[PDB]
Amino acid sequence: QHERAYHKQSQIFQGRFLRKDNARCLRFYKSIGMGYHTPITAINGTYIDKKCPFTGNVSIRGRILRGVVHSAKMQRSIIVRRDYLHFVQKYKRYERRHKHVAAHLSPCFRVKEGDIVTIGECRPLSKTIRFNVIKVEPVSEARFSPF
Amino acid sequence: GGIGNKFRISCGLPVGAVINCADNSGAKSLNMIAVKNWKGHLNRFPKASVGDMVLITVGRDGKPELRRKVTPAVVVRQRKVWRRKDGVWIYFQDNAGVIINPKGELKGSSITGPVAKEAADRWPKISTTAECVH
Amino acid sequence: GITHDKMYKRSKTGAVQGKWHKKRKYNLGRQPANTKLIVKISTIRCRGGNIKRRALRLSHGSFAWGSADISHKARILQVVYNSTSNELVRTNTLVKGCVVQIDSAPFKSALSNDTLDKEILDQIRGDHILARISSRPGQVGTADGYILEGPELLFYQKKLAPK
Amino acid sequence: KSIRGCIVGPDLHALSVVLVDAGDKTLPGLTDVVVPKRLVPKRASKIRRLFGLPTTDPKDQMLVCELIKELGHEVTLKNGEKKLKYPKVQRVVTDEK
RNA sequence: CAUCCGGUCGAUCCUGCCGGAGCGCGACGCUCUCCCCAAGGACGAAGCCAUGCAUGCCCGCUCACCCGGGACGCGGCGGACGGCUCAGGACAACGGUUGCACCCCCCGCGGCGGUCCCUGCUAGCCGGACACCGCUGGCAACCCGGCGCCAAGACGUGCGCGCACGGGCGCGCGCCCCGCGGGCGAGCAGCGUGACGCAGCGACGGCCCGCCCGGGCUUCCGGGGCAUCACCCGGUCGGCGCGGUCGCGGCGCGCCGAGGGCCCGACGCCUGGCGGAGAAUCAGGGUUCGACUCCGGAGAGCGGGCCUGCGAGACGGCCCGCAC
RNA sequence: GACCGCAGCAGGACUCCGGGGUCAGCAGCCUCUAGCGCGGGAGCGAACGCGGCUCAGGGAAGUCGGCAAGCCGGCUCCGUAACCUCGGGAAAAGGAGUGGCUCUGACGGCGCCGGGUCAGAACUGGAACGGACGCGGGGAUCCCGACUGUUUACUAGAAAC
Repeated sequence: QHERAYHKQSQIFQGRFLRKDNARCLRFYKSIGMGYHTPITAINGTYIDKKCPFTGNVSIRGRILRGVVHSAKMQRSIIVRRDYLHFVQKYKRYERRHKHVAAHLSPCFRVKEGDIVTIGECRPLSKTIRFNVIKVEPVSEARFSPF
Repeated sequence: GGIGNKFRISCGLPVGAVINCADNSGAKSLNMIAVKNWKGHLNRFPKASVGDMVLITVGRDGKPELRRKVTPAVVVRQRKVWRRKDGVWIYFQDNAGVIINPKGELKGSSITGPVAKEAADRWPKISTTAECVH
Repeated sequence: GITHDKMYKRSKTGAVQGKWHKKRKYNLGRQPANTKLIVKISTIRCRGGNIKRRALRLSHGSFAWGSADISHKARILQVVYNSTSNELVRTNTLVKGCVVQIDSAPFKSALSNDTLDKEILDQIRGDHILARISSRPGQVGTADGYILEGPELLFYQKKLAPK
Repeated sequence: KSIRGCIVGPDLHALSVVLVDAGDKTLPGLTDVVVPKRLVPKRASKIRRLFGLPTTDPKDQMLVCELIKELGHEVTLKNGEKKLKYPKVQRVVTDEK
């Protein structure tokens, strides 16, 4: 046991695994609002996550935005690249512009770089992470896309 | 400009001593060029005690105007222990001095740290300006 | 002058931020009251004038056994496994999530009882029922906890194992 | 602020002292003189206690008065019109109370 | 609110600037017959300041003088708003747009109001006591020492519904999800039941909840120049556990990873940088200025630290270093 | 230990073998084995000398000149400029720690047995730790010679060769 501390989902009481082998609930699969279906990977998954969008104690309140995954190299977190056009007024022309949003990728969905994801606003969960991934729309094996 | 007949006290600061500034005049360190009222003897470096007017030069530490000139100063603190005739043997942590004209006016408005009674009795302006006489 | 402002920190790019205002009282932090365990609850006036209780030294707490539904005050004998700092274990500081040995005497009667598991009934005889504190004594002024039950116990027994 | 020390010294130019037990000789200014108290109790529970109402219902009119007319009336020559200088009785139960 | 004209030549046609010509906003000169309105120590001196004045009001309690007026005192409420300036600050402020299921709030307004035992309590009703003041004072000043008298809606106690009751602590939905609520786009609230703690406030009983206003953070977009700044950061980027806070979060601390940002210009440097609503000029598209009038920010010589507070890291509060 | 220098002269003489502890060390310091008590002894504790110590306050004012002495030094981690033939400079300059205990971690062969190094933490001791020992003071320039080398045995080690 190399983990300094045990990890327990807060919603389920520890004396449920010990006995009552017959029934009860040992995992809390809360369903997110805004017409997004809690995935079965969360329903049957073994992950804990305090900041998981579905099982964990987090609420998706505020806006919901979509972006491509610039990076998946932190622990259960991704950076979503947002590509948009900003219109400069004097020149009747737009500028391609980019902003990077840090989001929490819960272990339920699987994300590889280059995939569309939906990120929903959450209570600040880190210095930079104020958004939690709700959905992943996987793209092909391999441009500027405004989502 | 010294007021009174001082009793002799042990002189701990010979020529070459770099005494610290005790005033806000702008000098940080003062080098002792020479001692006033000194008829020396052969080979004896001129030596000075607390309350004794000395001629000093200000080193590269000091403000530019103060530098490059022989200026009058009084030693207000000495590390060497000295015996007042009352029998007290007193010494201060550092050797420090105040830039003053021979008349008695001081270049800097403020004096820092304790100042010896010997300086303050001999020079009245020293007594008024200094926070503590010890 | 302890503060929880983000102005003092760097930007996400590592760029030094510039300071626009002086320290504010609303953005204030307080010296941590590591709660020593004896082998006094201070009152502090917070924002809004609300008074939060800070336990500095607290002897016992309302520990509980949920599966057997028996919950009694018990004495905190000793602190084991802080999980953040080993220094806190040997100074017997009280934080939430702090495993602790409560005296088995209030729960001694249940030893006669049976069917409430078997491992937890063995602890009743020893005088050492393991229990994690559930309340932040610095903020809530109380050290009420819960006896470790089931796998959490097995993990915290393996951690505490004599090796 | 600068405050003098608890231990007494030659420096103090003034000291203060409370005579407790004393010698037989009466002090020329202290033991002989007896200062009249300027005022009297106004709290009713104290006023009932002063007249020993507990020793022997709301007293109401047991209250005493300086009886010395009214303050600020000497120039008006209202000295003959002597109001009862009753200290106002406070803590007294009333029927309104 | 679509306009040109003078100047290189010996002449000419150009390019191209120079100069005029218009309109503001300030200085200077000279000159102003009267009235109406109106700006007015901002401009690399947020330099320094003599003096005067800018926050009082109130009567809960009233045995000096004067009458119903009380002075002084204690107590309350306010002094955090206002007035002032633009130094600092360039993913900051500021604007438009979100959220707080992560929150604090005086007043006022509307609800609601049960307060454990047990010892000792007085509940027609409790103490003892401080200031003013009486006396007796030191001190250059500033500042205040003792000893006694004695009030509060002040102070400390305090009886009072074991559906007693603050905080916090347990156990209390799921069978793939979503299709009802006290409710919600959202498993949120409330309660039951365990145990803890005795939180309120009661000496002219009122906690508490709401709404308001005012916060605190927060989401997205917009948010100066300089490459004679090309790589940058190292709580920096994430995880996890605690602590702290009104709460959230590297906010702090351990621990564990190795991220995070960038030629769509990161980072560094610089500014005679407060931002917006706006102002000037003015076919159109624009250019320039954003001191100041309203709004938001910031600051009270320069840094720190606090106390009182419902709210201030307050400076016509305090403490300390610095500079004068 | 008898050679060769006047001699049974702190002069000069080529090898072989080479334990322990502290240590990076065949260094310094102390020792096991082995050897062994040196042109004599006693007394005294003057000046002066020679070999060493320590010194208040100042800090090269001494002197032809910092001569001589002192300062610095081991290790570990940071932190290092001008210049430059890009190799250096550089141990630049400048800091901080260091003991004794009590324990943790890592690193192998693989029933089980090494290794002595590396970290990290308590806790302690007049405010102490390379505790003796060993063991750069540093920097800014000018001249000359590029350097490493060689040199007047017995007054010149240099810029000379």
